[PDB]
Amino acid sequence: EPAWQTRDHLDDPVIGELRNRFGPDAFTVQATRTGVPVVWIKREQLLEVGDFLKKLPKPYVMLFDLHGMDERLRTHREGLPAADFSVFYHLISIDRNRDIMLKVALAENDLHVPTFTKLFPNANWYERETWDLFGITFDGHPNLRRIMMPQTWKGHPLRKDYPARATEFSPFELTKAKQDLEMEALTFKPEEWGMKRGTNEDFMFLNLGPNHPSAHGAFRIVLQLDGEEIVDCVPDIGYHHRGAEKMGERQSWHSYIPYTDRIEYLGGCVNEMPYVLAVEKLAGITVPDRVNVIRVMLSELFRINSHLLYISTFIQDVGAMTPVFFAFTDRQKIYDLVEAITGFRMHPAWFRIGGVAHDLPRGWDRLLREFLDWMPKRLASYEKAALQNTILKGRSQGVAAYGAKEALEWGTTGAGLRATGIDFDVRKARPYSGYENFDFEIPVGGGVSDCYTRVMLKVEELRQSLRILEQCLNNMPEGPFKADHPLTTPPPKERTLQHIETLITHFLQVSWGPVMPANESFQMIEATKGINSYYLTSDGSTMSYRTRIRTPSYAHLQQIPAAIRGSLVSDLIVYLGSIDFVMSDVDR
Amino acid sequence: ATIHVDGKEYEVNGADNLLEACLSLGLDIPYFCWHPALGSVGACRQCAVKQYQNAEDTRGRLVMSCMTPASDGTFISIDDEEAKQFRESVVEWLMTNHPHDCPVCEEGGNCHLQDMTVMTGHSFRRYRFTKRTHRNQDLGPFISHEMNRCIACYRCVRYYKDYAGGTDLGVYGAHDNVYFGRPEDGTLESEFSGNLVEICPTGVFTDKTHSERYNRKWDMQFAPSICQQCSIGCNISPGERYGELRRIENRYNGTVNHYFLCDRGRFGYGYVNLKDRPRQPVQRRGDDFITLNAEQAMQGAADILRQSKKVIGIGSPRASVESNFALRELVGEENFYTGIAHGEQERLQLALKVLREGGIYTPALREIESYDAVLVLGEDVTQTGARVALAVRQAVKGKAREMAAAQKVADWQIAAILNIGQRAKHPLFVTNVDDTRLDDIAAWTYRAPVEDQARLGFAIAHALDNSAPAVDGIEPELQSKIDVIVQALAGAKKPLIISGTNAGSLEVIQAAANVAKALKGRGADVGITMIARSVNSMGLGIMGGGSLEEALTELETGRADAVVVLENDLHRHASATRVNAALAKAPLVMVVDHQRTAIMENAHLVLSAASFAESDGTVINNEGRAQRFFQVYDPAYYDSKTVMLESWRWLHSLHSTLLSREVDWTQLDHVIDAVVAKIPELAGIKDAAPDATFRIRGQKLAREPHRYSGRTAMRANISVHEPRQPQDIDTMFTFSMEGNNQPTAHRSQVPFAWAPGWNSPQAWNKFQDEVGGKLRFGDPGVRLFETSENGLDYFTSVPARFQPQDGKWRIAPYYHLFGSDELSQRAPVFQSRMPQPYIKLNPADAAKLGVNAGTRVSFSYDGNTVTLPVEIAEGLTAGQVGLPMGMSGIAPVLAGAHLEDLKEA
Amino acid sequence: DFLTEAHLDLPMEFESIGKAGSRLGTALAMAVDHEINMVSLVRNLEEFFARESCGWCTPCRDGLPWSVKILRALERGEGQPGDIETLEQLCRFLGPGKTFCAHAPGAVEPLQSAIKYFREEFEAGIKQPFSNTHLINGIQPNLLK
Ligand code: SF4
Ligand code: SF4
Ligand code: SF4
Ligand code: SF4
Ligand code: FES
Ligand SMILES: [Ca+2]
Repeated sequence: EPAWQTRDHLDDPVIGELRNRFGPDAFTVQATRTGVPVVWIKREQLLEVGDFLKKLPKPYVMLFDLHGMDERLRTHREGLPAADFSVFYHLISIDRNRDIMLKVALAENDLHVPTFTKLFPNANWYERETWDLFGITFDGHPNLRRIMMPQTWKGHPLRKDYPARATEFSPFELTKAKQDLEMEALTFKPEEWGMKRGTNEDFMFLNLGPNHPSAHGAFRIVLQLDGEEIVDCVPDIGYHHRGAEKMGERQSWHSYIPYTDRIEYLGGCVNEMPYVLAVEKLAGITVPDRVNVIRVMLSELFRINSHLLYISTFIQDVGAMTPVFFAFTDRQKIYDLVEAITGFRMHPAWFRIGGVAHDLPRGWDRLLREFLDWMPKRLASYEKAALQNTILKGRSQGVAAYGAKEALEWGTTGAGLRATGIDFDVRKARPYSGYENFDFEIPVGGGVSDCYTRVMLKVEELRQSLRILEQCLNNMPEGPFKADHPLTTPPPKERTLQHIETLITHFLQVSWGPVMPANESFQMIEATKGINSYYLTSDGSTMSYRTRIRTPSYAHLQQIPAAIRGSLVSDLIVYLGSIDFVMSDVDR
Repeated sequence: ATIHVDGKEYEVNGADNLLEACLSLGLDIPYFCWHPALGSVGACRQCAVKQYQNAEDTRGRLVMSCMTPASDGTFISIDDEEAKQFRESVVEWLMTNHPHDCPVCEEGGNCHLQDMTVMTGHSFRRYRFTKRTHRNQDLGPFISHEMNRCIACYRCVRYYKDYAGGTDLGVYGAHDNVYFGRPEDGTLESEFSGNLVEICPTGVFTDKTHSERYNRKWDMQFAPSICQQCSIGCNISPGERYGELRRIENRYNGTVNHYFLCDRGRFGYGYVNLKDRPRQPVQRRGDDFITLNAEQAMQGAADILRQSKKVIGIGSPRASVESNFALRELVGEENFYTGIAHGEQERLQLALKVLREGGIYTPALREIESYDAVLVLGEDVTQTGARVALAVRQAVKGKAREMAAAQKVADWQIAAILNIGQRAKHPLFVTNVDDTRLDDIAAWTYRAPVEDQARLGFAIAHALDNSAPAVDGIEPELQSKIDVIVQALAGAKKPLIISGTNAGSLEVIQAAANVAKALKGRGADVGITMIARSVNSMGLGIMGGGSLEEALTELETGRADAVVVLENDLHRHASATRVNAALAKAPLVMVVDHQRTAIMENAHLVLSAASFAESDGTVINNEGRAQRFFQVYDPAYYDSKTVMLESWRWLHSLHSTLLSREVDWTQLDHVIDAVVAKIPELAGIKDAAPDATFRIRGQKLAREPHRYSGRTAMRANISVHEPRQPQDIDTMFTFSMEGNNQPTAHRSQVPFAWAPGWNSPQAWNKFQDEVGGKLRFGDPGVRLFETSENGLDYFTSVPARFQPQDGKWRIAPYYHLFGSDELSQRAPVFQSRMPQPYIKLNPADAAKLGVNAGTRVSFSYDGNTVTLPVEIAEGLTAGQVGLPMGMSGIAPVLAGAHLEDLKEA
Repeated sequence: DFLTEAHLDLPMEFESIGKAGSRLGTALAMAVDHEINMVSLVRNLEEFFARESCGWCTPCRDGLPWSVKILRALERGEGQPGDIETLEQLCRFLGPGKTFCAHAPGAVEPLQSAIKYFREEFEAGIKQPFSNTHLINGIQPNLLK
């Protein structure tokens, strides 16, 4: 049985436990290509099912995702409950290495679900984003305001009847918005943002944004302060919203790949991989081995690039401005190899449905060998220059520390989750893209996630990525760079240029789009900054019916208030430098 | 019937074959040679499914789903491995010889062969040998020929010969050298040869007029419109790119014009793209032609109209219901004049009275194909209402259909039906002044003047019913033919009588009404069809008004010092000298029009109105069905200086500026409400299409496909800043791809057909409830009237026989599909197709005048001597001269007029 | 279908020849000696059958010339791997019920019988490696394995 085969997952023990607890008629099991059991639960039993999953012998401890879907235009809904809208809850059990997708069906008039925040605190921002983009009200939410769009925004953009394209610009709207930007400091009310007891009169309100002098993006944090002590803080995000999901509903399966590049713009091919993997799951494509090793090579190269930039920016935020120049020279070496392979520096747009855009250029191994010889001495130099310095250690150790429980309840993944002592990497637990054929280690922490522990874990991850790159250079199969499937978009170019059936396939795939049959697919990968995921719903057309991108920087920014509570502003700056987030990843 | 496809049970129609039954269920089977309108032949061998004998069976057998009936308890599989392998192999065999031509082929992105190559999953070529090659032929100005792309699916020959009755397209050659085309280079003679570009699943037959300015299907902006070239009202999809009307595709209507248009509607659109059209309002001051915007034109016209003592309005059957009603509201009901002559209006009102008061059910265009005998009186259907002639051909083949059904032969087995019914056909009796294009299938043809055809009709009605008025003076041979017609009509279960206003005689319409009443009195299921002239002739007849002669009399007498002419050239309904004198005497002439007409040289004000591609409105076709047509594109999107509005918008704004001295343009639904509130006869036009607030789950209807391209570069040569998307406040459609065009959307107006995997016109199968039937949620268009409870009385006004008087010549009308409609001659592709302007002469009259064939003769009509070359017409009765109606210099009002001093120049 | 010398002791009935993997037909047998190359004989047969196609239906009309070209390539030793497999697939997909009439099953009967009984003559024509594509400068080919 192939990995893309449609499975109902009725042999999962979670289905049997749910049947024994709630009854055989309490839910509907859906057969998908997501790889996880999809269970449609009634709305009135949602909190009961969540509590039952939370109190399992090997419980589902992390709310991985929570969002909505507009099901009004979905023609192929066979074996599904009648739904105008739906809300899905993706929960991960690390102990079982399993996950379950609960789904709640809502009518068009009764668009309200009970809040999930009493079970999982990340449901705060997840439900705020669901309300902002779909208009679904969550009863019991502490403060259900818009998180992506401004508060004075009419309509909900991810609904099907909302126009995707840009409206006409008016200087009047900009000028009045400048007026509210002017009186926002004067007319600030903490009750709007969920804060309480604002201005006792021992607290002051501090706004860091909107523009920070850093490469992680532009955003605001409002802080309740007693002197230099932070008591309450909520981040103001949505300043980097690009409508990537709404764009996914109006681009074909092939023409959306450059938009998948700019989700985490320090990731590139790392961001391209889960999307093309989920599309290949929809298409029923098993890629050959050379495609797997090429994609692994480019993903590890871009992971090293992102980790180098993150370590450099953390060192610069500490105060040492020297190693960022040398590490950007190293990034220039990586960019030289990436320019040679894909033709571009930062957003290659090189992964394809079924393979990659071109074969590897003649001489890639030379550039890879020079880069692999160049890296370790520079890494040791950066280590001895800044990451073994006592001033950097005093600035970074013990700042914004959290344990395994806090990382599990807030959906923190990547360096922080492994620094809390939990060994969970997608490249080993749920392997993808032929990662089982590479010998590499997963670094883990002692059990407490400091800034320093996360930075050293990222350094060890860079070392392991260098090991993977060495294995890619030494052992590469000789064969096709595209699959032997009719849905490989585009087909190989020489056969397009001299065969007429291949020309027909190329013509209809680049113009109208490749036709993915109606199914739901899900791919979860380990990104450069945590765990990334693409959830793609196809209605049988040439475009995505629903593109849902889960990014870890959302969860990290939501964990920001729970970890910095009771600390200083400089601790907040060091924490922001030690998260490895981009605002495009948060806001997408 | 009960069938089981891939283990899933379905209920289908047992009289259908498995291919159309499974396509109606939403299942996908590739097919080439089968068509819903043409039946099954089993040629392309593409639709192979695996049939099993019973519920438990593992071997099966590859059967042909188009050739296999969907009987009760059938077991088939589509996704069987052997069936899929064979379908991919059939695609591969078709692709062995196919040219590497998709980038330079006009069927690219619209190709059924491309769709089925992709859908079978064939993308790898292992064939390494040569590909066969064919030379091409010149098929005329409309169809472009490329025989290399043929897959030998035999659709073209089957449609063109068996369905459309054409004789000049066939299949030649042998084993793999089969050639589909004409026996020699020449124009395709059929009036329905344009449907080959949709019948052909490949790019062998392509729209050449579209090919001149070619763009792909995904790049088109489509709208659901009504063809404006005669009164049949065929549903069309005009598609636009870069501010010009690019193509007319057939839009499916299961009640009117299901899969097929005629060549006048498909290739006569080129007047929209003419460069001499008015794009701005123009005011004539002395010798200068100054250009205004909309507001100053409205203010100036309102001021001058307010100073006038009486403003009259001359409508037209070209304009929609809303434009005519807005003109009627602006000038007043008693000052509104229909733009047609007195005789044309009298014939139109009589045909309307017969239709909506005669008690006989008038059929739709699809319903015509089920009648058992057809009598066409006076009307040249193929040149005036061509789609009715096609439906008459199908009704004639109905006898072979019945003969094959009597032998338990399935109705989709077209070859067996044609073999059983060899040459037996339902009776067709056509009367005209000469031979018609229906004569190859007609049981009898009567070449006689209009009075003699009316007398023949009155005699048929008297022989059917003795209470009908009798005709004295019938020859014994003509009486024998009369009783042959009467015996054929009386034995028919469903007789159909077709007449119209194009014969130029009231008595022909009266005789057809008498025949229909006599057949109704015998208990027969008689239907009556009346063919009008223009797109909204029925609408102008229902709304009514004075004739053009009364308007010219008011202008000449000085009682009217202001005339507003709406979408009328005024020369097809009256003499040019009289119109020019009356318009020159008027101190204000104001022409609201979208085509540069000859009456704008004396016009004081010209309003740049919109054509059907740039306007919304309602038109009433010949059967009395109200149909809404929608705007295709915004003319001001590309050229921002273009101020071209709807005619009803112009006239409503003029009425508002005349009354309240303020400008209000309108919304379209406001004008629709005004029409249905003030004219109860036109109250049914509200249900023709839903209002502008109609949504499909909250979103509008997309005009263009979702892969519409060039949004940030197509206007970049003017300005790099992208403009506002045009807002359509009038209708429910949006000028963007941000809309709904789902096949399952609860709507009736479909701008274009597209399904994922079905890019060709075969996506209409996805847009129908059953394949070849109606649309899923009904067809657009609502009949304005029901059939009457009681009929009329017999028309006792029997005319005398035609007497050829000396020194005078009766003008026999000759109509052409290319040349008689006013707007179609303006299309520059038609001048290569329109015939040379002739004059038809009987051999005895030509010998009496000493003129041969081809010599020039000069005749004076209304004191205007024009010369034409002589063509000898054998079937024309003596004492008559035949003139081509609607051409240059020959108005259609000249039908039945007398001609003086016809003499060789 | 071609029959070997082992089938020579069989009565000339419909059932007996039908049970041997052939047909009685017109019962006018034709004898092939050792001097006749089976590939050339089957090429002559298929050339007749391809040029006497009526052109109505796709498998015979567009698949018999493919078999003709394959057998012509095998005649001069220009056959490539996949040719005999293509001939066998053509024999399976031009059987009874797959074409509009019974001309193409009779066309592919000698080809499948000669491939069954004399495969060593068809394998002798496959000399050149398979090449459907030529090199295009600047585009690296997709080297399928
Ligand atoms: S007819 Fe179809 S397959 Fe052939 S060249 Fe044209 S678009 Fe391509
Ligand atoms: S010309 Fe077109 S319609 Fe005619 S047989 Fe060939 S592919 Fe079919
Ligand atoms: S029959 Fe009349 S309405 Fe129909 S396509 Fe022809 S001209 Fe247009
Ligand atoms: S199998 Fe028969 S029907 Fe088909 S093309 Fe060959 S000879 Fe004609
Ligand atoms: S569609 Fe049935 S054989 Fe052609
Ligand atoms: Ca409009």
